[PDB]
Order: sequence, then C-alpha cells, then structure tokens
Amino acid sequence: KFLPFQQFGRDIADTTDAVRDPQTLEILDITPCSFGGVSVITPGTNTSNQVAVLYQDVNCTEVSNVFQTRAGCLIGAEHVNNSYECDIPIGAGICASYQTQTSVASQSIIAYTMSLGAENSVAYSNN
Amino acid sequence: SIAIPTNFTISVTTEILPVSMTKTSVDCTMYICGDSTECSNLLLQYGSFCTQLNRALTGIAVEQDKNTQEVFAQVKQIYKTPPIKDFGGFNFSQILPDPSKPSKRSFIEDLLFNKVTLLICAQKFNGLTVLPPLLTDEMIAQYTSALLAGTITSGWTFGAGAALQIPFAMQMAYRFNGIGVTQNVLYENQKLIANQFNSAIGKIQDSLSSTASALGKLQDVVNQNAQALNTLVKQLSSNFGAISSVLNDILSRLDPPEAEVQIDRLITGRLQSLQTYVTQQLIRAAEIRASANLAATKMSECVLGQSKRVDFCGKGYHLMSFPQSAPHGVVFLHVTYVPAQEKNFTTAPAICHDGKAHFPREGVFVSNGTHWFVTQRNFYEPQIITTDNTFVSGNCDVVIGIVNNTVYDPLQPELDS
Amino acid sequence: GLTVLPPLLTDEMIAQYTSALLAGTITSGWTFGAGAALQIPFAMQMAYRFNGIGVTQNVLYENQKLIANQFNSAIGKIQDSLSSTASALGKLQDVVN
Amino acid sequence: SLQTYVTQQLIRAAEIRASANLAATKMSECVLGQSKRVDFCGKGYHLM
Amino acid sequence: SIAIPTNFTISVTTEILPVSMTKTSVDCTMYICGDSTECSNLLLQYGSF
Repeated sequence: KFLPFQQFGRDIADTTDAVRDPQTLEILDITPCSFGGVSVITPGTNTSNQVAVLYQDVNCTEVSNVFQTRAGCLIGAEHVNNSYECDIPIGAGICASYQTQTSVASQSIIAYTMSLGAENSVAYSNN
Repeated sequence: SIAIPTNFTISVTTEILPVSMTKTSVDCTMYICGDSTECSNLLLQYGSFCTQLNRALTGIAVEQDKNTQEVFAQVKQIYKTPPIKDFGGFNFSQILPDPSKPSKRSFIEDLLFNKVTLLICAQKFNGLTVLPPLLTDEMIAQYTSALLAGTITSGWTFGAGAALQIPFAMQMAYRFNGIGVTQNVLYENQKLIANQFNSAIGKIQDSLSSTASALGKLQDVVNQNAQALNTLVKQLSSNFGAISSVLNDILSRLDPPEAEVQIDRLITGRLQSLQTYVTQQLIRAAEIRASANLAATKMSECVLGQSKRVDFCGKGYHLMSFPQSAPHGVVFLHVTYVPAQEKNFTTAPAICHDGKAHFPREGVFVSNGTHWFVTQRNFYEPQIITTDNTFVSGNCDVVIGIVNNTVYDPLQPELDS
Repeated sequence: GLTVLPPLLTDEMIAQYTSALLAGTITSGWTFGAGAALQIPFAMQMAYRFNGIGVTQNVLYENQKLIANQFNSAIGKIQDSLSSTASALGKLQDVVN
Repeated sequence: SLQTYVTQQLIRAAEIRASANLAATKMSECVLGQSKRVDFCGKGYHLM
Repeated sequence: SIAIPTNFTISVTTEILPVSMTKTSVDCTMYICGDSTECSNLLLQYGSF
C-alpha cells in the first residue's frame, strides 16, 4: 500500500524491492532473476571425464537425466532406487557415486539416497 | 564417624550440546558487486580474496557435516527394538521412536524440535546461500534410534564388537556393579528403581514442554548465526565514503573515470565487511567443532559405555545415557545413581580378634551403637563380620584406631560334629 | 576508551569456593560431588583412595605415620618452592603479559 | 588496528576457554573424585 | 624376571591452568574519534563495524 508520496520501496540492504509505474500508478514487485550456484559432481579425471552438475537451490524448470533434490536440481545423474554408502555428498541425504553399472551399458554417474548402515535387529528376550 | 546412605534416587538429567551450525555459503562477487561488470573488473584487481573467502566458507561447511557424522554415526549397523518390550519394568516409550509420524522422531525429540525457532529471503538475493545439511533430520533421528535400540537391548557391548543381547534388568545389575553397588540392590528393588526411572523421564518430559529456554545453547548458536548474517546484509547499505551505497546509482550517474574511485571505496568497504564475517565465522566454527568433539566423546563414553569420570555424564554416579537429537545439536539424558537418606554411624579401620588386625575385604566397618557390621560403601546393607569378607594382614598393635570385636568363623560351627 | 571491567566473582568469593571444595574433599571424600556430603575419617578416605590404585588398606593403616609425614613434607616443599622462584606461575604471568 | 585487536582477542579467548574447560574437567575428576586416567592428575598413581 | 616396589613416596605436584583473562572493553567513538563530531559523522558511514 504505497502512500501517494511514496515512489520506491527498499529492503534492509537498501535495494528496491517494490516500484510504482510513473504512468499507471500500480504497485509492482521487483525481484532479481533466479540466480544460484553450480556444483560439479565428478569422479577422478583418472577414472572418467563425465561430470554431473548440481544447480543449488533451483527448481530446474528454468530450462531424462534430471533429478530434483532438496539441495537443488541434479542434471547428469540417474536416480537409482537402492542405497549404498556415501561417496560424494550432495546434501539432504543424497549422495552420488561413479559406479560401472554392468560394464556393458554402463559408464554413468548415479545419485542414490545415502544408506545409514546394515539393518539389524537384536534378538532381545527377558531371559 | 561415617555416614552411609540407606536409600537412593535415580535422577535423569539433561545436557544439551551444539554439534553443528548452518552451512551458509556467501558468494563473493554477487555480494560485493551484484551482477555488475564495471565492478567485477575492479574487483579482479584485488587478487584472490574472493577465492580465499569461498574456500574458508566451504571448509567450514564440510567441517559442519563432519561434526554431525562424528557425533551421531557411532553405530556400524541400525538396530531395532523388538515389538515385545518387557524391559524389566522400565518404560522407554517416551524415548523410543513413534512410528505414527512420517518423521520417526520420539516424543522427547518432538518436544526438543519445537523449542528451537530455526528476512531469510532478502539475505538470499545478495549471494547469501544457505546449504542444506548432508544428514537430514530423519537420518539423524534414525542414528539416535539405533543407539537407543542397541543400548537398551545389548548394553555397552554394541560399541566394542557385535551387539550381545542381555535382559535390561541384568544390564542394570551390571551398571550397579560398575558404580560399586552389588546386584542384590537392584534385583530386590527393581520395581522401585523402575518407578523412579519412569517418574524421572516423565519429569524431563514435563520440564521440556514447560520452559521455552530449555535449549538456550542451541537457540543462542542459531541467534549468533542469524545476527551475523543480518549485519552482513545491513552492511550493504553503507556508503563507506562513496556518494551512494548502491552501485546502480554510481554507474548510472558518473562516467567511469571518476566513478572508479567510488566503486573502489565500496569495494574496500564491502570486502572488509565480508572478511570480518568470514573470520568471525571461522572462530565460531572452531567453537562448534570443540563442542561437537565433546559431544562425540560423551556419546562414545556415556552412551556406548559407562564412565567412571566424575561429572562427565551427569551429577552423581553414572548408570547410562540416552541420546536424543535436537536442531543443530544433541541432547543426552544422563541416568545417574544419586544416594539419599543418609545415616550417621560409628566406624573403625580394622578389628582385633586374636591379636590379628582384620580389614574389610570390600566395604566398611560400622556399628549401630553396640554391634559391629560390615556394609558396602555406597548402600547400607550390613552383613555380619565373618572371615569370608575380612582379611587378616598383621597384628593388633600397629593400626591407629583399631577396635575389639569377634570375627565369626563359619567353618567351626559347620564342624559341630 | 579502554575500560577494564571487574570480574563478577571477586577473589574473596573464589577463595571461598576453593575453601568449600577443600573442606568437602577432606571431610567427605569424593561423595560431596555425587550427592550430599558423607563424612568419613580421613585415614579411611585415604584407604579408599589406596584401594583405588590397586594397593590394599593394610599398606596404609600400617604406614599411616610415614604417609602422613611424606604428605606434610611434600606440602612444605611446595610452600618452599613457591616462595623461592619467581617463574613458578609463568603461564598466568604470560597470559597477563 | 581495532579490528586486529578484536580478532586476536577472540583467538586468545578461545585459547583461554579451552584451558578453562580443561581446568573444570580437572576439578571435577581429580578433586571431586579419583581419576584412573594416567598423567591426567600428575605423574604417578593419583590419590587426590 | 619381575621387579616389585617395596616402598613408596607420596609426591604432591603443582599444576597451573589459566581460567580467565582481563575483561577489557574498548569503546570505538572515544578511541577512533575521541569526542570529535566531524570524525563521528564520518565514522557513521562505515556502518555497524
């Protein structure tokens, strides 16, 4: 609700996050583009030259091997359904290892959900 | 004169330790310049300060993940309590996970997760990303579930090697043997001890959801991080001597030859602000790493064993501990054996029988006023003074304070033939 | 503007904390930290503490005079060594420096 | 100059806090008990 | 072959540990500026350092 003498509107960092059109006096809402940071999941260059790419904190509608995780959208790695130990950590329980799946129809980077450990159940009894 | 306790109180205590902090990650060029290029070409002149700051923050974040891995991942495997829970009378339902919820946290972990109140948008648009922890809380709360299900069912032996089942009523007898109290003190007071444990856990539950400041350490860690980020944002509104605190009014109102000096003033100011932030975060991360190492040691010793280190695992003699996760921290429920109901007695270092000093094998010599007994040191249970609990090591003339009495040899009555 | 605030616990209170610790250790033993202090003769507290290090009680009850003399002599030597050498408290002096 | 002073005092205070935690542990274990941790409470077997 | 002690010596040892340090507190405006106002209005530009 801009008062008649209020043209702009600032945040704590003194950057305008609301403006009013000088022709039609409507209240706009300035917001910078959907920026972010890119991480590159990669096995050793000795082992392979294929890299998965993680767009951190980005819903990747911004643009098959597309995986959306709480850490961001991971592009280049297939989401396997089982769980292994953690080799490269991505975040929010999602890891990613370079596993030769079958040595034929293979050479891919996978992205599973980290496994905590071998499930167990002690045979407790009162005697 | 000696005083020997005649009863005891099981007293569950709580202890909150911070384990990690938020994995913030401040981009450097976006914060200092903000998608400007005239600014970035002048920021390139300052060498690799941006790379150094990003390296420091990434090291801090990796350290924060290592802290959680070190503290909670003490279990090789993942244990489950059996569906039939006949734990000798003790009621761990407030500690064991509630399967009803999607997040398999227990009741006490639920109470702990509501008292830490973890603006947060306007930070983001200046490169102030906040990375997510590697172990989501549904994974940490499964580590702690495994630790609880191994402590309850196996004992301290699930940390040494493979879990070894043992009745909880017998693990508790071991844990009294540890503090110097014999087994017949639990096997004859099992109902009372179970009631005291249940009441202490209920009191912990009542105290958690009564007072908001139960988790002040975690809340203050969160407050420090949030306040550092808030002042880092607020530092973007300072001129630092320039004609304006926004680059889009310097560039759009000055030709580069004389806009360069104002841009450089803002570069120096914002770079100093970011360096101050990074340095203080490094010191804070050192604090949190010390606290996480302490929490890891507390887990390894209190939870996976039974510590003789005084006041390490709560006030009193330590029986066992239970780990409960908490936002950016861990909570230990130190079950401790506290003696109570004292009673003054009359003691004696030894006892002369045949001009031979008799010392107590394990225990104390006391007297109700006229008759001499030999009890334990931490619980009044007076046996009669035989030669199976006293050892002869000399003569009646060397000990200072030795008293006269009779040591009843059991074998001579058994030779009544 | 270089103010130096005073400590909250004045040294006459720190010297009362340490006095309480000493008077609990001497009279009760290790049991004044667990719960309520439980009195015990010091000749028997030190016998407990001998049992703790794997030496039976008769080693102490038959050598109480010698052990007491060694303790008194060691404390006297500590007193003599403190008021002989200035650098006995080098850690605190270096913190202050 | 003031920022340098504050940073060095922060590091020094971390050092002193580590030493104070060590002193608190030494009190709780050596003084209020009898530690079996070797060389924690002086050279030799610890009495008090 | 085993060696077993036949006597003992009670040996009190000292151990000094720093617990705290002086609680100094440095004001800025008196240090950097020192009751000046032309200086304080220029120091206000540097934000909340």
